[PDB]
Amino acid sequence: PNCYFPLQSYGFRPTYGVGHQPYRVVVLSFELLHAPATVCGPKKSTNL
Amino acid sequence: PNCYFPLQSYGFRPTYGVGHQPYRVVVLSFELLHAPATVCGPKKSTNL
Repeated sequence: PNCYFPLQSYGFRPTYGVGHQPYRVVVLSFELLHAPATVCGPKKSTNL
Repeated sequence: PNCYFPLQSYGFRPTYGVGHQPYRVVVLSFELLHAPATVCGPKKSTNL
């Protein structure tokens, strides 16, 4: 008491309610500004 | 595998959490534009 270990555990078992199941979350962050883009969609490159 | 039915079930039993219970949802769509009014509120017709 008064001395708490800062981080608590996400204990996960195959039996929880929807509010407690281990949701696998990933985030994708892009930088859509003016600079050579190394990442692009699968669109084909037509002629010029 | 790799051959999935597009559609699955709302398996409903009397005992789930509130997050899974069979809620009955009905939505009402209105078109509030200048056109002959066919559906109106219960307001009475007063004299002219």
